[PDB]
Amino acid sequence: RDIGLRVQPPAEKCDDPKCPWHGNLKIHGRVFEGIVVSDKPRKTVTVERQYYFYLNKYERYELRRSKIHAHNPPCINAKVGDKVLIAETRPLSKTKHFVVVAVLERA
Amino acid sequence: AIWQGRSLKKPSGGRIVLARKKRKRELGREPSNTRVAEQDKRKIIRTYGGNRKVRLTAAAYANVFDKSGKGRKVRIIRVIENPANRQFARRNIITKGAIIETEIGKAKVTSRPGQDGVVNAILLE
Amino acid sequence: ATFKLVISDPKSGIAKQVEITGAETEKLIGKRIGDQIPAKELNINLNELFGKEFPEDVKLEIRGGTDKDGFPMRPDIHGPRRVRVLLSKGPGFRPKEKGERRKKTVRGNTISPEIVQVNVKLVY
Amino acid sequence: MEIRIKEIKENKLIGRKEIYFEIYHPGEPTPSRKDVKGKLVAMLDLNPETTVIQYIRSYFGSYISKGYAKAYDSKERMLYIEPEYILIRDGLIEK
Amino acid sequence: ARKGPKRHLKRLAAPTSWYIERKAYKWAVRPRPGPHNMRTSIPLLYIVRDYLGYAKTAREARKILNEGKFLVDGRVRKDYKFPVGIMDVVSIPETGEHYRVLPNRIGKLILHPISEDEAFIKPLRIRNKRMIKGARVQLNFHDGTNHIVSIAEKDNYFTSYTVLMKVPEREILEVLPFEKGAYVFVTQGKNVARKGRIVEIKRFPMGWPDVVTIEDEEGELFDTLKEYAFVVGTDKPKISLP
RNA sequence: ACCGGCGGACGGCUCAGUAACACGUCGGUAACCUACCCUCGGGAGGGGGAUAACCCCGGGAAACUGGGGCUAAUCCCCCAUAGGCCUGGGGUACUGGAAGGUCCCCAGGCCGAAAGGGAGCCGUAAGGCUCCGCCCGAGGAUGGGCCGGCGGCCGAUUAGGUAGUUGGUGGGGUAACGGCCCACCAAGCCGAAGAUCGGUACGGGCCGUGAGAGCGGGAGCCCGGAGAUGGACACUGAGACACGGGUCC
Ligand SMILES: [Zn+2]
Repeated sequence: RDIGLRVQPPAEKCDDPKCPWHGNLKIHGRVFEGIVVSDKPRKTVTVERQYYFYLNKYERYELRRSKIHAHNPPCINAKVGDKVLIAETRPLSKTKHFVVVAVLERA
Repeated sequence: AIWQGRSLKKPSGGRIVLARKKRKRELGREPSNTRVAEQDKRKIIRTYGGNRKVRLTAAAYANVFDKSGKGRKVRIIRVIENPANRQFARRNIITKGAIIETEIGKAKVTSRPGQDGVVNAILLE
Repeated sequence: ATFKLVISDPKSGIAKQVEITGAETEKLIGKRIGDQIPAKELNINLNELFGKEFPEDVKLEIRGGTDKDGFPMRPDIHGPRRVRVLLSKGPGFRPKEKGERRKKTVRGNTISPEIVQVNVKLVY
Repeated sequence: MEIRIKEIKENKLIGRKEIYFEIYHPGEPTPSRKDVKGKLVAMLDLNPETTVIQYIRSYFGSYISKGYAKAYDSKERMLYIEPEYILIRDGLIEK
Repeated sequence: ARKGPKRHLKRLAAPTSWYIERKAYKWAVRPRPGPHNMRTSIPLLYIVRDYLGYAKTAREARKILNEGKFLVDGRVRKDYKFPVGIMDVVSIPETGEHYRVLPNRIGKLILHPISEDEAFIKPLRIRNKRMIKGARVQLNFHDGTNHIVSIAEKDNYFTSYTVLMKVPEREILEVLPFEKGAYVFVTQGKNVARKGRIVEIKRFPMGWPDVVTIEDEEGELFDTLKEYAFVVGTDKPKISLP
């Protein structure tokens, strides 16, 4: 099934209502790529994105990182160190507002 | 009142100081512990925007549906088990996930009696 | 304890005022709002007052009153006590707006020596 | 005092005609409203009872003054549309 | 500090599509809710007073409007806060004048004179299509107007199509589809008031809007939004669009 | 003058508090409310009831306020039908990038409308026309609510902070999603790339200066946010926990 992204659906299936592929969750908004740095909590991962910010006065770049908490569907068991793709959705908890949609590279 | 606004603590663990008073639009209401009784009791609540809500406080009947789409109105006897809270089952409090016993057997609730005003359930096979 | 009795005749819309000094005020003291007593023990004739021929079984029903300080009596307040109550409707409060509420001082249903004016209705 | 009619516009929604004109008068004071109205009526055959001078404006170091007038089809329409103050200023109302 | 809806509008905060002197006065007419949006409409008072000059003061402009001497589409409007939007027809029968409200090259609203035969036609872009009770198809147009058709004609209408409706009788004359070679008129963006024919349509993942390529009369190809492309004909514009 | 309707939640003032999704910008609400206004599709059937004003009598220094009688409404209430909300079983007709959405057919239930009122012109009458009106459904529009990515301040003579805290399973509540709250299950979450704590400060468009890089300010005008002696609460209303309404300390 296609949900608005040009990526392959998960091979397996799940019964999670919060999984955008096999549930009722809808994705709408930003789509980001990152690296999983934490997966200890249940159905929750921490996604880290690195980007360069330009400092005008010094005419030089400085490295900055962005950390985002995303839901982890049972179909896509993203582990720490995996290159992952996340999509914006409705609020799921106090800090979770994104959902993992695919695993591009396995660590 | 039951304030349902932002939390007072940051995810890091810091403290947040409110920059404004509580707003009327962020207030909730007391829970409606729908209890099994002999006569149904319901009230009408005027809500945000002039809308209407039906609150069921006492429930005596239930609409139990089978797998073929047939529904029957029966009487609730007791709440066998309520996974939401450990005291609801013993206090006979009906919620969305409750399991009740009626004249035709075991039924699992599927409606929200506090927001609907009626009790609907599916027969357990 | 002196009383000013406002007797109202429902069948004609007229009202009359009578003064009670020191004997029938005791008789009236202790009754609540809605209690019916015959008019014959109040030491009043009621015939030459209204120019009428009222029946022998005429009675006075206490409908309300005001005390020394000009405060009314609420039938829903028990006891001869003066209290401050947040009122939105009824005796002692005039809304004047849509849904406003104001705190006022009202007296109880029971008649007290502090009551000055007592309003009663003739019952046939 | 020479009057040149720069523009005449026909308003039909409000039954009137709007006249923009200029008054050339070097070495003379600003012409009075009565004189301006009299000359305009005599030149454009307008009804004296339904004509009103909105303004006569003089400028810095200029021998020409601008003038605006309105001629209504009916006196009742003129009373209904025009404000009371302008009618008082032009003398159409004793008030 | 804000406790409810606003009721005023400062001149400096007025929409950029108005021909208004933003510093002559302090207050501007706050448009009443109506057919079009805030950025594609102007209150009828400004059209009566500033655009056409038929009145000098708001008082006499309101008197003219109350006398029913101004017509928008085919219906008389007496509200001086009534919004007048894109592709609207303003008619003054007492003077026999008909104008089409259109954006210019810098996005400002202007009145373009038209003829009596064209004054009875108002194009409407189908903004959305849905179903109502009784299995009937409801079409919602770019100016908020609605029409209802039977389920039999569900395949004759689609989004981004144009319906030529006769006003005020509200009768559908014909339907102009959105396809290759269809004449279009850009109503918003950087290429406002530009016209041409459809060349290609590009679609994107997620909720990003579709883009359309238009070839103008000079052969130049320029891109814009599909919702900004307004079909006005099949091969030539069926309405005067200069 | 009174009843009744609408408005009084906008405008006007100030910068106290706030280092925070408060502000700027770009995106979401497929997770939400909206009186006044616009369009289309429908309806306005049958009944009851008080009271203001006015009259009689007053109480109180006032502020305010009591009893009886007699009345009308676009005032209030009831019945019916339309209609809304939930759940169960089926068909896939629609918009969308994608349907917990819309539409259609059965079933169990709860909630549940209206002012055919007013004016004018005709018409013997009946009845007709025009204007301003009332209720429901589907959309808009207008003003908001909530959410996300990014950006913008100093102090390490402040190095550990958090315990509803981080996440989940089931619910309650809300107009809405959400530890917002509750029951249960785990130990998570933040941090030397400056956590926590402390100081200062309404944020922006902009303003001052300098050849420029930059440095400094951000009261007056505009947009956004807060406050009404310091706090805490509620009623009515689409909109407030409300500067010229209410209660308590
Ligand atoms: Zn899945």
